[PDB]
Amino acid sequence: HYSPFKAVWDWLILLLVIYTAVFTPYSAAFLLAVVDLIVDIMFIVDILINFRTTYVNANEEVVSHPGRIAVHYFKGWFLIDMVAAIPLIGLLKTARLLRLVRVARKLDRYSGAAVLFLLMCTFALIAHWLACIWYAIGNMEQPIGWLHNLGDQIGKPGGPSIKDKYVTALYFTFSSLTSVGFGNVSPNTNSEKIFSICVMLIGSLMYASIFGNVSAIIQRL
Amino acid sequence: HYSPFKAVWDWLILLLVIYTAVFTPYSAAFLLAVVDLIVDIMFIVDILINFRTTYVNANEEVVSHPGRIAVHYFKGWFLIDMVAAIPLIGLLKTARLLRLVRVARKLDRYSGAAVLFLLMCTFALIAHWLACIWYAIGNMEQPIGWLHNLGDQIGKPGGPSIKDKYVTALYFTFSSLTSVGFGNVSPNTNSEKIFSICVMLIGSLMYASIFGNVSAIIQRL
Amino acid sequence: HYSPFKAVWDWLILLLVIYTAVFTPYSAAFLLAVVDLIVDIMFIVDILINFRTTYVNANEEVVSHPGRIAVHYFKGWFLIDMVAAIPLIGLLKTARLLRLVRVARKLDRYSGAAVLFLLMCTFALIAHWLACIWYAIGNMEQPIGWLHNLGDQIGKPGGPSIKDKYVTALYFTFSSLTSVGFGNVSPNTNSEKIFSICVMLIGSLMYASIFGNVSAIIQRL
Amino acid sequence: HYSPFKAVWDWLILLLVIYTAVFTPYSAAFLLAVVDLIVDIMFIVDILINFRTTYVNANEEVVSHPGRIAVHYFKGWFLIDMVAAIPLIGLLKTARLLRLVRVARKLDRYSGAAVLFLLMCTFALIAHWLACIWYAIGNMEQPIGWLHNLGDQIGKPGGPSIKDKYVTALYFTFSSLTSVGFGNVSPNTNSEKIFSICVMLIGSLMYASIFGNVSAIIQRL
Ligand SMILES: [K+]
Ligand SMILES: [K+]
Repeated sequence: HYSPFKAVWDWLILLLVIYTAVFTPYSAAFLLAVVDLIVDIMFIVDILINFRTTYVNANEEVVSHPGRIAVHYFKGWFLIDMVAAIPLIGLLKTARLLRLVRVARKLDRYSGAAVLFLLMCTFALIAHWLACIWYAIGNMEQPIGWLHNLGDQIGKPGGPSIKDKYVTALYFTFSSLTSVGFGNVSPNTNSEKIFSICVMLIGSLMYASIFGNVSAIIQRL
Repeated sequence: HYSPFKAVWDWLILLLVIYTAVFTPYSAAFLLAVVDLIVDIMFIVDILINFRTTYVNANEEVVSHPGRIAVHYFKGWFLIDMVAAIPLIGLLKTARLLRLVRVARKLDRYSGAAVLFLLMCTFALIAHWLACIWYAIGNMEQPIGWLHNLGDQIGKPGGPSIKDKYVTALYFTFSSLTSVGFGNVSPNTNSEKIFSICVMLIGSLMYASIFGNVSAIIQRL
Repeated sequence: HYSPFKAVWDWLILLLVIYTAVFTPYSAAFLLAVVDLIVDIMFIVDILINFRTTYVNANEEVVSHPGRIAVHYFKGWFLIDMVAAIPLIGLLKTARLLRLVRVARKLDRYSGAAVLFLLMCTFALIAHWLACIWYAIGNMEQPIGWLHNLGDQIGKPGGPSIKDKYVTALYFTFSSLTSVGFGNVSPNTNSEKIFSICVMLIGSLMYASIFGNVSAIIQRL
Repeated sequence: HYSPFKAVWDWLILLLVIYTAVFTPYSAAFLLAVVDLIVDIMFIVDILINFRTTYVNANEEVVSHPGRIAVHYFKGWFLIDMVAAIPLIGLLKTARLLRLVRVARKLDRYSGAAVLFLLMCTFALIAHWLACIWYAIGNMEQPIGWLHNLGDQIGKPGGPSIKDKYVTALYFTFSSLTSVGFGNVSPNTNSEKIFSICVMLIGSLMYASIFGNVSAIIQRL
């Protein structure tokens, strides 16, 4: 768990965890090109590595005869990892998001020089998820909305391009998160306004917290 | 005052104090369904408990013969509690708001794990009260306003639904409090603009103070 | 300089200094009702008190024979105080603003319980002065502007009421200072936009500084 | 390197470095009056001074026979300084921006009384560069945009004045940087919106960092 190979491959599993975290909601809510397997099987490769690797107990160091820790990993958590590593409504691919638990246990690797990028990227991930939810709402809530008005802000009532309908949603989520509100996008229906209240509260929370933290990092530097 | 029964029932009296604080202004300014008695009488139950409970003096511990502290509670404060616990213009139900004093004396119970939720909920309560005031103003100031323009933002000039006319007011109060100002709602008349100056000042005060406090809590964690 | 009479009268001279500071620019830029003399002569009363009062030197305590300190006050600063206390273009009444120097020397009186109100009131004074400047600009810059558009936001192209044309300017200055920008007021001409850049910079400076200070006060409490 | 002449002339080279940093992008992206030479040759004057001046080694003090440090300056960095000091597409004048490196090595001169102005001026420089980029985008992205709409906000579809088309861009960059968003300017096309996301992130970063720093300076004072 501390070899150069283990270290670099763990950095790589974080990289591909970021990859899946940013590419599963996108194609899960926007698209209803063969790079899937190289990571869907890399995760079970990681599972087997977790089987064969070395580990430290509550006070026991790394031990030989590597069979004692497999049932221990299964007793700690393996079912969630397994259902993560499993390929009409095939929406269950969203369970792949459980790969986030992967970066919950190994934070001793990354916990100043990297935390800044990590905070900016988690802000970006939060923005991505909220833009995904906003697009889901603006597409589901049909019998006037915001997509109707985007259809006139850009002269494409048919249907605007998907790059446009995603970049605008990301723009709006950054607007509401960073408390600017340019006004070209404006929640107008009732579910929109309730989501806007929710996102304003979540902004006042997270935009304040992570940026107090980044100011603390700057001061520590 | 320190039994498990006393503790849980005090948490419950805080819960129902939040209940009344959030449900009296609402139906007091928006509505001019039998859950009233179960708390209006629970408050006088609490009064009798305050009579029969045990208490500590300036330096004296809890004493037997529980009759010495009743007149002492009456000398400290009982008239406000009594007029709180009392059922043309029956607007006097707003005096029920005095139940807030109930959570003024027992803050040693709640003063980190709960203070975060308490701060978010007091921000929500402030938002609720200011949205109530805004609705009162937008309904009273008649001979052009903001409700007139909401009648066109949502295609309902008659009268919009009460859920709509409340969710928009809460949306606007969160907007002005968190300094975003999406622009779909816009104070346009003179009393509106004076209220907007007042709320901008109260925002610059409270939005700054409570969030400095929440950043301090996060740092302490 | 330390009697109860001196103390209360100094608090009163601060009160009337606030009075003149908030009522000279207003009627100096908006109005081109006999309460003027009671303070214009109270200032020279204060001058005579400064003559007759007691004072402490660099190391010398209060001395008898009160004639040694008059020429000393005249050597320190008396000409500015005199030209302050003096009644076609009589715009020179703006020199009365020099009464602010009066509260520059006596800050040891007020320097926590009062500093909060003092900071809120100096924010209000800054808002007042900037709204005065904004009204001066919107009235002078004539050959499309913002007053033209206010004439349609409120159905009064003639001329809107002075209370309206002042409350809107104060609203806009609070907007730009507290970084909300509701959008009902919008700088559109070139001098307007240059003033807006200036006020945005002055906001980013002062709104940040005074509110860091008020957070520090809250933390000290 | 520590004479009064050296000190004042170094302050002057910082002044003219600010001059070139603020006047090269402007005329490099807006203008496609003989004050150029007096500084373009002053920079190579500075080069010769760096040749002839005195310097301190890792531990060696200033030494006589001033020929040992010339090749050392050439080994440290001279090619970038030389290509800085060198006069169809003559866009290579943007390489003059490398004069910023000049104020990278001599920060021990300026590192409280001056840092405030320096921070305000670097915020102004960032605003200038971003307004330059915004103008470049709004002029290049042709086959609806923001300049089209400015052509109606100010009644000049032809072409608006260059002072107007620059003061508006600086206004918008201050808006997006200080998180106000008055709404008179509104990104509407796709490249505009992507730039807006980028600038909102860069705002949330720098507007927070430099103003935490200015609050720290105020507290230190
Ligand atoms: K804002
Ligand atoms: K805004």
